Amino acid sequence: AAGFAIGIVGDAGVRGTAQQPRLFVGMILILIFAEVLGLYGLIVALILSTK
Amino acid sequence: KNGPEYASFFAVMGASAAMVFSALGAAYGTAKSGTGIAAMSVMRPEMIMKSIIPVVMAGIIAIYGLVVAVLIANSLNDGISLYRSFLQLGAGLSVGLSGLAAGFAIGIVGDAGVRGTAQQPRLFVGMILILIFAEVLGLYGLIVALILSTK
Amino acid sequence: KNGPEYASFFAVMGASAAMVFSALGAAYGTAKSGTGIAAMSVMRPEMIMKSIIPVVMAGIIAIYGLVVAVLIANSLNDGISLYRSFLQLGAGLSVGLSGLAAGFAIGIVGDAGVRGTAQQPRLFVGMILILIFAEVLGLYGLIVALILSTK
Amino acid sequence: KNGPEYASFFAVMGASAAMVFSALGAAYGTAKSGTGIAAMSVMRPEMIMKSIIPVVMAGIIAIYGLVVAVLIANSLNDGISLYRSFLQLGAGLSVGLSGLAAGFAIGIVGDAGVRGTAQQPRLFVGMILILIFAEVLGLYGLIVALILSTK
Amino acid sequence: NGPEYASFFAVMGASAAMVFSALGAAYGTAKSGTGIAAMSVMRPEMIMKSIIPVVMAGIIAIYGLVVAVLIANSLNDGISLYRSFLQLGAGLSVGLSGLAAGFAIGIVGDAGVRGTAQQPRLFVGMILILIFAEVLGLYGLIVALILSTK
Amino acid sequence: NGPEYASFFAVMGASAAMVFSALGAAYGTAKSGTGIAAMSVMRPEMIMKSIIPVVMAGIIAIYGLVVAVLIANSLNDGISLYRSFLQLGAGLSVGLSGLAAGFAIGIVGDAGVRGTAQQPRLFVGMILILIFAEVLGLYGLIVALILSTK
Amino acid sequence: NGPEYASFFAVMGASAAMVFSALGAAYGTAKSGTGIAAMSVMRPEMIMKSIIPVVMAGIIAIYGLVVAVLIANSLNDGISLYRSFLQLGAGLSVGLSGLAAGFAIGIVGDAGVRGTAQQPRLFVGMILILIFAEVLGLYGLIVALILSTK
Amino acid sequence: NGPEYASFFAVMGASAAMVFSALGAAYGTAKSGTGIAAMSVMRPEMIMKSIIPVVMAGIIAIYGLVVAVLIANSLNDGISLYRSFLQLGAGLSVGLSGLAAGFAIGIVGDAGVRGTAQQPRLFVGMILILIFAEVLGLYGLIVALILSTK
Amino acid sequence: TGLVLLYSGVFVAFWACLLVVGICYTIFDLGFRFDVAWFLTETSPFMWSNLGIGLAISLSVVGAAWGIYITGSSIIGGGVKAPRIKTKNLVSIIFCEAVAIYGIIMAIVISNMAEPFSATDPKAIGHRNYHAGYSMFGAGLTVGLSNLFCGVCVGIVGSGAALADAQNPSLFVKILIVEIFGSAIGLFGVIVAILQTSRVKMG
Amino acid sequence: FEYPVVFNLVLWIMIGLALTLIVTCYNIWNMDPG
Amino acid sequence: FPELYFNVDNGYLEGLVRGLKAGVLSQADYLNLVQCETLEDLKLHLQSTDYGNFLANVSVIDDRLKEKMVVEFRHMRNHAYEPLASFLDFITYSYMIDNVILLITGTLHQRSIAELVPKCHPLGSFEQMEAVNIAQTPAELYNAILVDTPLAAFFQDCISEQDLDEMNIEIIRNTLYKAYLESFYKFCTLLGGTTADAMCPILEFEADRRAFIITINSFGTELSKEDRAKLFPHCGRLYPEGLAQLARADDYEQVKNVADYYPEYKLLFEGAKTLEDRFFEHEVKLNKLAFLNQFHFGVFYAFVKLKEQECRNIVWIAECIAQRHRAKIDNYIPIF
Amino acid sequence: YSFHCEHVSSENEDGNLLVPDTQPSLWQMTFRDFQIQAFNVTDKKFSYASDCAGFFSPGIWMGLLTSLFMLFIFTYGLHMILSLKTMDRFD
Repeated sequence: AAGFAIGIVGDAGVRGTAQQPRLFVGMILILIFAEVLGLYGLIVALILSTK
Repeated sequence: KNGPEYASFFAVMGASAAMVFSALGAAYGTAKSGTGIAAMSVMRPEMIMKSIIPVVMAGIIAIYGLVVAVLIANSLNDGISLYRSFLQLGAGLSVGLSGLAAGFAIGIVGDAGVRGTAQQPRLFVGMILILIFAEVLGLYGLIVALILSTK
Repeated sequence: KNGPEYASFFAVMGASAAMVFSALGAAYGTAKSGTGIAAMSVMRPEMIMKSIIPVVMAGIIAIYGLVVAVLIANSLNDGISLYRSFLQLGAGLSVGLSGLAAGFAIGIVGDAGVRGTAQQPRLFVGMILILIFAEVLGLYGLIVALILSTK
Repeated sequence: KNGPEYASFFAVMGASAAMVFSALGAAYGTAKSGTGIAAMSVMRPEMIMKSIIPVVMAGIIAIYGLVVAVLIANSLNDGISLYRSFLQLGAGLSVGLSGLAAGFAIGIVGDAGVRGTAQQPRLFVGMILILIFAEVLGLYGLIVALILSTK
Repeated sequence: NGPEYASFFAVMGASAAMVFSALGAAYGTAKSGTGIAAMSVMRPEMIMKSIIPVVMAGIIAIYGLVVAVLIANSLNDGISLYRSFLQLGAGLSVGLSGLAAGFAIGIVGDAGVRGTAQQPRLFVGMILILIFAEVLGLYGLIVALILSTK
Repeated sequence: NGPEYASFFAVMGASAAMVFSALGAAYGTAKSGTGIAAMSVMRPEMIMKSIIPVVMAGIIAIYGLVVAVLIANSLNDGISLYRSFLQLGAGLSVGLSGLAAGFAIGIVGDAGVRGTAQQPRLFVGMILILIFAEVLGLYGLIVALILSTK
Repeated sequence: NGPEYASFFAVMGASAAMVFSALGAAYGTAKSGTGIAAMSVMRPEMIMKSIIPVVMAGIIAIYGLVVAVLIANSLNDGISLYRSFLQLGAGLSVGLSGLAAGFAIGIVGDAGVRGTAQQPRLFVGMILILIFAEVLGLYGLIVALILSTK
Repeated sequence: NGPEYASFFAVMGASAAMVFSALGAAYGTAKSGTGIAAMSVMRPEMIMKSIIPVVMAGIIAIYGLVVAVLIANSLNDGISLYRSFLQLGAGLSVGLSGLAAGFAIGIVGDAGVRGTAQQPRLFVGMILILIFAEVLGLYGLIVALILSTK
Repeated sequence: TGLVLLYSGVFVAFWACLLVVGICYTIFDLGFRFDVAWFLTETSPFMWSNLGIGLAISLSVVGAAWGIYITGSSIIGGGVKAPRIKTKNLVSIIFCEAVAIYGIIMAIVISNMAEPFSATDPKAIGHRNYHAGYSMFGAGLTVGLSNLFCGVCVGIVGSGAALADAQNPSLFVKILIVEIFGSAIGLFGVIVAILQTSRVKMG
Repeated sequence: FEYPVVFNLVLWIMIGLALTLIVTCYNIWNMDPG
Repeated sequence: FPELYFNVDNGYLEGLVRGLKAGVLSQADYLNLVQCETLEDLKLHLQSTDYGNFLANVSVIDDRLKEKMVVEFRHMRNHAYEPLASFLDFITYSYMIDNVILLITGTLHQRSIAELVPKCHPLGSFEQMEAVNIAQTPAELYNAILVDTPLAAFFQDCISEQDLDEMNIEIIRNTLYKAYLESFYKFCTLLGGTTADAMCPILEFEADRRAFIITINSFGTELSKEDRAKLFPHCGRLYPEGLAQLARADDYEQVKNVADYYPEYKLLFEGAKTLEDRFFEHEVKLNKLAFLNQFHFGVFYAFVKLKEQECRNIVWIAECIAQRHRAKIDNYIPIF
Repeated sequence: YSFHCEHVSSENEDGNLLVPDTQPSLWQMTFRDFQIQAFNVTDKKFSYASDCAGFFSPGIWMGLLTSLFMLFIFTYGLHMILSLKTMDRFD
């Protein structure tokens, strides 16, 4: 689910970045929210494996 | 007193489904609204920090599935009863697949809501009102997952 | 008098399916009508507080499913009978899936209504009447769930 | 005298299917015809109250499934025999799939009706006569389910 | 006599003789009768003549009717299992071939009447093909009667 | 004798012999019969000469009927299990290969009559490829007979 | 001796050697038979030259017929389980690879015949690709034999 | 020895190695055979030069042939269950990987011969790509040979 | 197609399980575990009987409501330019509504013959009682599904007759005979349905 | 003794959940960025 | 199987366009308009038909007729949901292509967007996508504006730098129409059943008119045989063989004998009524045949190509009346 | 083969194997494991087992076939509601 969100907004983000570079600071900011979904995947997996 | 050997499978499967199905909701909420930000930023590059409110209200849906995963995984032990174990499975579906619904609804109104904002900035005060009723669906699914897992 | 070990599964699934399927209807009523607000906003931005009547009445379908979710979860005990747990399962399906249908009907007429309301504002006294007929469909699923789960 | 403990599953499932399948059809009649109200009202806005006749005829389909769902839920009891519980499951499918059927019939005819009534007012008495023959099919779902549940 | 569950396969053979023949008579009349109202607007002369594909498809319906009468009267409470399996395949043999005859009729019955509206020389050839579609319904009947009456 | 449910396979061998050969003969009638009407409008001369594929679809129908009435004559209460499987493979092989021959006739039978209206040279070449689409059904028959005698 | 259900698998080897080979033979004849029509409307001289794709699809049919009479003649009441499973894999090998080989013939048959219509130099090249397409059916046959010997 | 049912997995190793490898070699011939007939209209010089993907896909068929006879020669009545699983795992490893190599040869064999007509400098590079698309089946050999011998 | 891939992705998968589940029951010895006798006997004779009463009326009216909306869109479609169709062509609605009568007449009949008992053993539940169970299922199946097919039959012809009458007034009384043979299949449904429930009695 | 009851709640649950993965994973795989 | 649906969505609109078919002037309607002698008497007989009271307020007969078939076509597109609304958009692309070549000419010669509203076909119009209204840039910064229009996918054979006078004005219409006919055939092949055998025979002959009328006017022109090869649509019956022999033609009889391989297109080369008057009567023979089939989308495209024949025929009656030359007045197309 | 079950108890509750003839019986019993063989014993050891367990019991095998029946009714009803697009333009 994390790579699905990074793949979509990473696609349309680098299209608009070449057409306007003001998007580049905003494109990363959505990409962080797309990536920490996998970071919530860790703290359920790590909290389950050590039991 | 004690439960059978196959009992802890359902409580574990409630823990994963609370995290998977909320993340697929948090995926569609971020991805579908993310293209509308890239479509807005070609013509109206000013509303680029104001317009990330769909992608941050889609982020709450992931944290909705996160806390019930830690709620379920901290109650786990061998010999958990089948009455206790089904409650975690009923918890995780009621927060994940309901958060998947709130994840689907946020990304749809987030995408279209920032398309019309490039042609009408008065919509921005009204679009956030729509996103509240989209995001409150995850809040309802959260509190039923807590009232099922606290038992 | 005591029930078997697996008998609590259905009333758990009753509280789950009452919240999942009603949210997916409440998601679609927000999502399909939320694109209708976006196309309306670029032409007639005076009807924005007027046009959020479909998106609030979609949210009633979720709180229809919410109040039966906690009502089923209040009656959960260990070792319930099959007859007592099936009664909450059929109560859950009759409010979630009927709420899913009533969530579908609000989202379509919400999309079609507010787009025609921009081109002609005379529709708003008629559009809001079809949504009431669509909302009361959700209310029909409520009073069958209450007459099932409480007894 | 006492039957199996899982015997009450079917009459409960007959009670839910009387309300799920009736609400799915009645949501189609309000959405498919309610979309046609929006396309009609832009050109001919006078006959807006005149055209909630197919919408209110779809509303009778919803209470067609509600009454039988009340009669089954009042007839539920712990330890009902397999003859008694299955009589209400056959009662539920008789009213449910009929209301799901006649929900489609009012939907498509009421959609095509109010699109044609706006361009010729003579078709109104003709449109309302077809909707009588469509809505009476839901009445055939009652008096077999009312016979089955009373038996 | 036979076992208690033995009558189930005879009952399912009795219904399947009727429903699958009804499906063939459905598409045989609906797909072709669409072409009949299609033909009548540009040439209203052959409207009473070209209703032969919708009446041959009606014979598909009575093909499944007689074997349903043959089987359901031969039923009894607790028949032998060998007699009931024959009535199951008796229903399927006339049913699915009557289902097959309906797809044969409705395609060539629609195709023939469109050429009839363009050139009526086809009408002698079109009715000949509908005979060859009708033996498909006829072949299912004679296998059903030779199976159920054993 | 054998088991009670042994005769169920030989009944299904009788049904699948007919309903698959009927489904093959239907498509060979339908897909070619659509091509008859498209040819007859422009070239109405070759209309009884063009019905060579539709009768060659009809021979697939009688190919199943030979096997079907052969099995119904051999059916009897208490047949052994080895006898009943042989009639199941008989009806399956003459059925589905007849369905293959019915599919192969309809595609090139339609393509032949669409071309013979445009050129009379293909009418000798059309009947060549239809024979190769017919011997597939004949190959199913000769293995159905060798499987039902034993 | 062997079990009662063992003869079912060997019969299934006899049918699947036929109907799977027949489906490839039907598809190869039909897909390449459509290209004969489009070729003939401009180059009617290469009509008899263009029968070589559809006869090589006919080799796939008799490849199935050869194996089918081998499995049917080795059938007997009370064959061993090792005997029957050899015959089931013998039927799947000639049939399904023949289904593949019949698929490869019809694609290059449709492409090559349309290709040799515009330019007759392809005829020595089209027959070369068809040989490699045909021989896949032979590779199924030679492993169908050596499984059926034991 | 082992159980009576053990031969079925070793048969399925023998058959699926010959089905799936010939299923891929058929697609590699058919998809590239379309590419041969497409370039032959403009560029008739490269017909003998361009049948390299067809003969490279022909090795995929004989890749499944060599492992089939090697498995069938190891077939005895009542082999051990450990030995029969090794032949099923070997047959799946060569057939489906050959089905993968049949796919990869077919795509670039189609697209590459579209480009070698317009620019003949691709001819060194196009076959250079096909070596990597052919050795995938060759890796399927040395795992199937090491598994069937154990 | 997106949603068709779901049904065609499950039907291939479910048949692929039931194929390999099928060659693993025979291949060990476990065909005794299959027991189609235990499936038809131990369940109930009421699950078949009460479903047949439900499928009798519900599957008839899902053809009757199917028959209405196909020609009802064609009534009002042609009725815009030619408003005279609304009086003559309502009999096409009636023939696709009289099919629903054939269900409700049958559904009362099948429910009139269902009666309870006390037995719970498939030897105590005699063959007079199990045969009464499946016969309501079979007669309810053939009056429901055949009325579905004749319901869509007269509706499709009814839509064509509504379009043909828009161009010419004299045509509709000639094409009406096609709807009789379509609605005759509904008559052919109920004759089988009473005949399958003639000799039937529960108890 | 609870073998059906396991095949009650393990098979149809894993497939229930298997779908709502795949039908969801399909719905995000080909979206419309246009 | 694809016929018990399609009345869920397109039930009402199908009966609508069948009702508008009855408003087409028949053969007996055509005979009374020949008997007219002035334009005022032409106004009187048209009031007896369905057109009536449209001239209450000879070149005004051209505009007031064709404005009626625009609003009738626009009313049909307002109610088609999703299986048909793209299909009606494909009928407008033939009018958008003739509009955009009219627009790149004034763009090249610096004639601004003021001439756009009165001098374009209202069927394929530009009243949305407002970027095209502002653009005065000489045909290179306007192609970047042009791609915000549904003709974008047809410009994938149109290089932007090839537009600047290296291609002739007429050539770019035909290679856009070549890109248009391949897509509309493939879109009508994606839809299956009754709309795939009643529509694609119309598109085959329409591509074969663009096979013959191109090469019969490409004789004295200085466009080579490879130019007229790629201006042929690769769509119809002539695709693998007839397109090859049409390139090497160079003569009127050399396009006739390649039409003699097909018995449909021969007996139409016996105009020796001219050729395009013989191609028109076969075209309305195919559009009339599309009205036979019922549950299909081809009834709409057959209506528009016949409604343009209605506006064509009445003007030809009026031009023989106003110019008083009614010895060739019988050379119209009697479609019904 | 040899039978084997896990609960062969008396005291009929839903589906226990032993049933007395008269319903208020004085005798009751329970076998929390079980395996019995007759008529084909070899080598003083049991043969292959025939369990009483089963993938399906006749409670779950009617409830499935009715739940799978009206899931299919739902997925016809859900298919139609999932397929009503609206129009794009309004006049």
